[PDB]
Amino acid sequence: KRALILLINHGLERFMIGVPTLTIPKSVRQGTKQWEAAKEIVKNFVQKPRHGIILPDDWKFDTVDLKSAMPDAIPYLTYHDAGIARALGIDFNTVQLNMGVQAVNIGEFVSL
Amino acid sequence: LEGASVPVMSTSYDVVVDREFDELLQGKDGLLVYHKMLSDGTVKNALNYIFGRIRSAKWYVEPASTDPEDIAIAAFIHAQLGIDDAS
Repeated sequence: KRALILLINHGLERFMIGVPTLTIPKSVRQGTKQWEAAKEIVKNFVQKPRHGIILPDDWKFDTVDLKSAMPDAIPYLTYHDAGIARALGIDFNTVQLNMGVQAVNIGEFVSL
Repeated sequence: LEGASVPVMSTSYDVVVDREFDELLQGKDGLLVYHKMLSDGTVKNALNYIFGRIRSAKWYVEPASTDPEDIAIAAFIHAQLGIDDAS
């Protein structure tokens, strides 16, 4: 459950804002004014997405196309939460975990 | 008759040896798997429910007849077991 929460926290940062990529020619190296300008463009795409992007005719700003939708991890979270509450030996009605599964009809001579 | 001339034979065959055919579950290595299955939520839940429902079965000693000797030895072994919780 903890590892899956960290996977969702790493996945939403990709599927909700999109990782930016930017291609420059080889003339620009690190520590230059153009390098700082490219840093400023990427930082403004992350932080202030309303100043827009203004590029020279050689630079190709793009988002990295993951080419797949984000898979629904909610059933896996409910599965491991069901595993915890099942290992504790308690029904899913007292602890609030009854989510779309049917209520108990009559039950047995006693409950769980 | 004289007696039982027929011995209690094994349940063994060429592959199945003593009610088991898997070599992983053959000897005491199967006890390791049976102990590691206690780390499951489903298995421990079912075992806790079944054993707790066994422990609240309302047991009672039933004697042999209505003779006071049978009632005496029944109450004797009832005190030996302690069906009432503590002793």
